[PDB]
Amino acid sequence: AVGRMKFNRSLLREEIEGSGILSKDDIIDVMKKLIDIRNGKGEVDDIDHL
Amino acid sequence: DIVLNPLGVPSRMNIGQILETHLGMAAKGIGDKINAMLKQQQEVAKLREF
Amino acid sequence: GQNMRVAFMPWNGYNFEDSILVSERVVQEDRFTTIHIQELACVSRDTKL
Amino acid sequence: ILVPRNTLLHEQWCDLLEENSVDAVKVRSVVSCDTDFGVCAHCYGRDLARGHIINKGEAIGVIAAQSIGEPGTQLTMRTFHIGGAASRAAAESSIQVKNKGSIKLSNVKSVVNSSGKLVITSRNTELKLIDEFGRTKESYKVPYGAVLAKGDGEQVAGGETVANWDPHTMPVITEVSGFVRFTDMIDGQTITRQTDELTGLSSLVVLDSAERTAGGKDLRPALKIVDAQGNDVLIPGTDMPAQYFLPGKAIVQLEDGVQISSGDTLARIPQESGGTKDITGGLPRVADLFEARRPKEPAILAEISGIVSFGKETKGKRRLVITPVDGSDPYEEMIPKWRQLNVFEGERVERGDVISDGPEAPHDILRLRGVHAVTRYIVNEVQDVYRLQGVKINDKHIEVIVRQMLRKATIVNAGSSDFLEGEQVEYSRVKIANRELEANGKVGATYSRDLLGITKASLATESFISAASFQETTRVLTEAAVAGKRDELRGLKENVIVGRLIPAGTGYAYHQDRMRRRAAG
Amino acid sequence: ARVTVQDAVEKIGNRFDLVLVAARRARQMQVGGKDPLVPEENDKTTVIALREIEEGLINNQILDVRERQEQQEQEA
Amino acid sequence: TEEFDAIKIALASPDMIRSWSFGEVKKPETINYRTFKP
Amino acid sequence: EIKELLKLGDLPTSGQIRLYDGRTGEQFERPVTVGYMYMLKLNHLVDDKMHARSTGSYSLVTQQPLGGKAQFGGQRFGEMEVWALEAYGAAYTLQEMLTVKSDDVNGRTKMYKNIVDGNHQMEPGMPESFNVLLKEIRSLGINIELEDE
Amino acid sequence: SSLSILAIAGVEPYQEKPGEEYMNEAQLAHFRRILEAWRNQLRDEVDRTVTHMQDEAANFPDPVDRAAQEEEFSLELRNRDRERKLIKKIEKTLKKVEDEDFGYCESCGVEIGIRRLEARPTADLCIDCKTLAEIREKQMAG
Amino acid sequence: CAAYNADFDGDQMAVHVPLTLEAQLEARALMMSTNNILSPANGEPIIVPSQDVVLGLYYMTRDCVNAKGEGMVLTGPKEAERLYRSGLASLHARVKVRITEYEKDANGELVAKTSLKDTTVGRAILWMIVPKGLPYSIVNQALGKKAISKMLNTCYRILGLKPTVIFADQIMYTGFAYAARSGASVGIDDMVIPEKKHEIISEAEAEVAEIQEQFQSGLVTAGERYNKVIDIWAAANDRVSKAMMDNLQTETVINRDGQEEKQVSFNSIYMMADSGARGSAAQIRQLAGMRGLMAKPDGSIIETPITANFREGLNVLQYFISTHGARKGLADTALKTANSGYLTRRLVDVA
Ligand SMILES: Nc1nc2c(ncn2[C@@H]2O[C@H](COP(=O)(O)OP(=O)(O)O)[C@@H](OP(=O)(O)OP(=O)(O)O)[C@H]2O)c(=O)[nH]1
Ligand SMILES: Nc1nc2c(ncn2[C@@H]2O[C@H](COP(=O)(O)OP(=O)(O)O)[C@@H](OP(=O)(O)OP(=O)(O)O)[C@H]2O)c(=O)[nH]1
Ligand SMILES: [Mg+2]
Ligand SMILES: [Zn+2]
Ligand SMILES: [Zn+2]
Repeated sequence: AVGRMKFNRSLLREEIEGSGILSKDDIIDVMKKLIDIRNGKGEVDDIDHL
Repeated sequence: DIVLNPLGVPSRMNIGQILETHLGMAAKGIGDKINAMLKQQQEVAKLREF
Repeated sequence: GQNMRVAFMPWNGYNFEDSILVSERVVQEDRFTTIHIQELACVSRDTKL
Repeated sequence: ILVPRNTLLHEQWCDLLEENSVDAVKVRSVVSCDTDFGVCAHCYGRDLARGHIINKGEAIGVIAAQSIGEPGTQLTMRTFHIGGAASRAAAESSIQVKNKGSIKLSNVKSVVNSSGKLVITSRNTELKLIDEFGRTKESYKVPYGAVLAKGDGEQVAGGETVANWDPHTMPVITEVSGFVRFTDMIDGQTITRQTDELTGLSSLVVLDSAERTAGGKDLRPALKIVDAQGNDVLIPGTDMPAQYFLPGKAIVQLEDGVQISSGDTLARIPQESGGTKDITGGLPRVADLFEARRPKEPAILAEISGIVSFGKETKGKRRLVITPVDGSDPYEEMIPKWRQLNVFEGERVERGDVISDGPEAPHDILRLRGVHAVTRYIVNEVQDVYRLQGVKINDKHIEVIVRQMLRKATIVNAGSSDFLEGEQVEYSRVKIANRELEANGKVGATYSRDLLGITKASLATESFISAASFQETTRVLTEAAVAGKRDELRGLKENVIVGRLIPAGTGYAYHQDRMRRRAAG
Repeated sequence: ARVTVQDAVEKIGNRFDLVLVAARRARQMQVGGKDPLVPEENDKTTVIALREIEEGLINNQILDVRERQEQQEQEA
Repeated sequence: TEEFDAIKIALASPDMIRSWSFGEVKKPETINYRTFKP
Repeated sequence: EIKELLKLGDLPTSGQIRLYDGRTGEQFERPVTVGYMYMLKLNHLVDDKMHARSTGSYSLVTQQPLGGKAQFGGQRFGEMEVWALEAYGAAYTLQEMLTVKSDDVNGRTKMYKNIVDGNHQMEPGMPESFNVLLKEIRSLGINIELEDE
Repeated sequence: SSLSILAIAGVEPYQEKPGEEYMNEAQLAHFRRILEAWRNQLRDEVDRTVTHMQDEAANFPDPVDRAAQEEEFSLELRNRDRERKLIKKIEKTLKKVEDEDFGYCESCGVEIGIRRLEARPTADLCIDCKTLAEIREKQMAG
Repeated sequence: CAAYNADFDGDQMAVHVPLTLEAQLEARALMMSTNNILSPANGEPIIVPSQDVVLGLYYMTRDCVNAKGEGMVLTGPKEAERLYRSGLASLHARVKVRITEYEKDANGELVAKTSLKDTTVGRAILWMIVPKGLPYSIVNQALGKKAISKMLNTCYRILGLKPTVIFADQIMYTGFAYAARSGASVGIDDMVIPEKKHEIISEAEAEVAEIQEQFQSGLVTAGERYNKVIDIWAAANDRVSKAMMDNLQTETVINRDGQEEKQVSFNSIYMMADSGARGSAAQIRQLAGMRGLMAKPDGSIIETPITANFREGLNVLQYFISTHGARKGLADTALKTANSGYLTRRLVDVA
């Protein structure tokens, strides 16, 4: 539930609780956001955060 | 009781121990003053007031 | 721990470095005497002899 | 004579040497010491916990390593690039004499101009200052093309400007007189007409192959210095007719038809050369300096002497051909475009002069300039780092290390070896002494020194038990097992491993005795 | 001379075979083949041998010459 | 105790390997578990 | 606030008082800071740290002396210490330290007897670790023999 | 106020005259003086730093005060590095002034204000292009 | 201790016993402490006084405008010492003393020159120790860390080892003695906040206000603002530091018989600084001045400084930033030492 919460928060979705397994829409949105950040419409995250 | 080397203060930038020494000397001064007023057994009133 | 009367000054280089000089008065009163409870075990096994 | 041949210089000798004004002293160094399998007491000297000359037997190697290792914690763990270089030359144009002394020129050949100034056409010129009693107070480096005011010998008062030149400008200087004749100096083919009005200004750009049209690829535009009669007048004292190959952007002020006096600037060529020596320091720079890592884009030097010239144009590396006047011509070296060149085509360079600006790789220094030059360079370069933090070390230790780095040579001649094998300099030197003392040459054999970074040098150890002690054990054990190599131990760490007497110090006598007992009756 | 061995190094300049000479002498003293040549100050034989070396009474030449002398005497 | 020097390294030939060895170790057993004799 | 409270105690507001040297009786120049500070006795007690060993138990495979406190211990000269000794011309101390003191069995016993008898000689032998090394490399197909000339 | 960049030199803010042309001899000389003073000051500060660094450095026996004495040096060297990076920019600006090509934006030919040049004498671009480039940079970086 | 890099805070040492007779000799001859006083790196002495000694000597030799026994003429150093120990004169007070120095002028002969020098009581008492061969000039001066080391060095160069060892021991004993008699300590009021701190701070803040105003005008993007502010803050920091040190050093305005004068103060912390026993100007700054600008993790320098000092009290943010800097340094030290060891080992392997 935490993993899903963080995953949906990173992709700006209102929905908090998901199904554990990766729906393929997830992967597609992931690649969309990756190419977005590669274009420059986003900030890179640091793994230092608390 | 203890004789401490002064050359440890300025290069070790921990100056808090010096203020600690001062405030502690003042606290024991109060304690002495109360011990003195009790050894003479002045009166409840005077000890209470002080 | 405990609170002692300290004086900041060099006393014939016995506190040369971070070392500390202490007066017999503290040991006399036994105010830094610790109790340590150590355990010892003697085990008697059975050898083939 | 105030100091007889090799004497140990103790404090009092130094005091006597100071009261006089001796400037330079040849001192025997450990690097050049001649004895094989160790060093000689004298070349090393005294300096130790005791006062005296080194006693035979002391392990100087580990002493030096210890002394160079103990410090290195005052130094910061990064590579701070303060790069300030506080004490500059106050400006870039004029020189400023600090103390009143005689002016003395080193390594130059000047050309008196029409006003009568010694315009210097030498790249390696220095201008020192002699003091009252014969010593070098001030020393300055004057670049190529700087007009002077006072020449050589005359006394300069305190704070007099003795030299002047435009920084961002490398002048082309004519040595003889007569009319300027244009060669291949066609309008459109080799130059681009950007012309001013009456006073005769131009912005002519000598275009390289790319910007020159399809016909002007090989056309070398030149400025011939001819006389009234026609024949090419020769530079004073030399037979070369001065054919100044005008490089790119040679702004020819004096057009064709103006009698140039001997020493007038031919054409302004702009060069925005960096004028600051960024200081570098801290620990890792030291490790890298001691590991002899090929630096970044290295500066280049000349290999043999002789008049330089260009070669096949613009293939991605412009050619430089050094042709020796006497020896064979054929040394062409390709060079990348981004390198800036210091010498004109029609110039006579010497071997190991600077050709490009930047950092020199110690390997080149050793190969061209030789041993003492590389050792001095290393010593000074590290010592600068160590003094930057204020840790004092005597040079002798760094010197022993440098000697350990040069342990190896490579044979180019023949006669007893494999003609190409990297071989220790000691075996080569003993075999050369043998051959040359015997009747037969064989051939030979000529060698060249090579410089190794302390790690590789360590890896090139002879005895295999040490190398197995600190190297990848499997590799050394395998190679030595196949080679059938035989270890006499000869070293310190070997004997430690076997638990017998190290050959250093108190035990040297023991081993010395054994050496005499071996190979005896 | 258990402070500075400077005078022994002034006698023997190697500063290493010094310790070997002193060891030979002090072992010649320990196994009681000989007796001390200097009045002892309740010292052990190490500093005794150093004291003998520093005054020029004993060195390598005196050890070898006197040793072969005593040897040839003991031959009879 | 010998006075030696020069330590030599070479591939061991099979006859040398037989030379050093005193016997062939045929079975993997170690000890009797009852009496711990080998 | 400290100044105020010190005044309430009737003590010098600067917090320094003149002290007399208890040995001679002379006063100290420049009064010195005195006062109470809270100190702690840490668990690092000299009673535990002190340790010495003459002779004791040795290890099974590599005949070195055991390291530690339960077993007497026996510090350890490392390469850095070796280098230090090599820096001097100190060959005999290094030699004993390397063989007679740890790994040479016969040497160590003979030296025990010599010391007890009041003689000081030595007999270095071969360090046991080196013998183990020979046997371990020989276990491979690598012939390592001590040659003679 | 004696704390800006005009303070380093003994110069007070210029004042373009009514019919004063843009780049005249006097303005160029002014800016050269300013830059030269700034530089010489920075280099003298580097000399101070180095003398300090050379005097202080010592071997401390406590690991929690060697870090104390090597955590102020890191900051000091940081500032010195930054100013060294600015010495190359000042050098380049001094080259543009000597070349008489100073005061105009490198992207668009518009001339950069005199008051901005008295503000940050090393300015290479106009405020508009500067802002756009800074945004593009910060966006392509993160 | 300097040779061992040892400090008495629970550091431990090992003790080995050389067994054979030859080992005993090698230890006593080559390895003995007294034989190795010169550093193998450079020729200079290693055993120089460290911290407490230097403080004692600095106090003992330092001169003062006015005290007890100004202008007394003493027949010799022993009488000087008799005067000090009886309390008829301060341990430092300007005085005319007769002293007999010896000179190695001839071929190793000592020639006594005996005349009247103008020195301190303390300097004579110290001159008692000095062995014969040294010129008086050596001790006549302030006698700090540098000067004391040079003193020892010259003693070595002229006489030789034996006397230098004895002179070093004597120096230690005397330094400890007179350091104890001085009674120097460190009180809260000994670290004086310069009167003009807040003035310079207000000026720097006014300048930041002006730079903000010139930002709102649109002459500078944010980057120029950041850089410019950081530079003005650095300059303000250095100026305040220098002003505090000026206040601190020469503030003892002591008076002679009539009019007054000013001199190198006897502020305990200042003497502890200047003698070279502990501390440098930077640390004194951080106690009594503003502890400058600080850096965040990434190497970027935070724009706003602390402005507080340890005599005063810091606040949450300021302490947090100081944590950044401190812990960064603390984590770097370990790695640095562990890699310097490796460098030294691969440098010993080659040679
Ligand atoms: N560091 C130091 N050493 C001092 C001092 N005063 C005396 N010594 C030295 O200590 C040694 C004194 O030892 P002894 O007097 O013989 O008495 P002992 O039986 O305890 O050894 C002497 O050196 P020695 O071993 O006897 O040398 P040598 O004269 O025999 O050659 C002496 O020079 C001092 O103040 N400081
Ligand atoms: N003391 C000082 N240094 C200056 C100043 N201006 C620029 N620098 C330093 O020189 C570097 C060069 O900056 P630029 O790349 O030219 O960027 P810019 O046009 O905004 O100045 C700066 O990079 P930087 O990225 O800002 O450095 P940093 O942030 O990585 O530490 C900075 O470190 C200045 O006015 N004063
Ligand atoms: Mg410690
Ligand atoms: Zn030699
Ligand atoms: Zn623009």
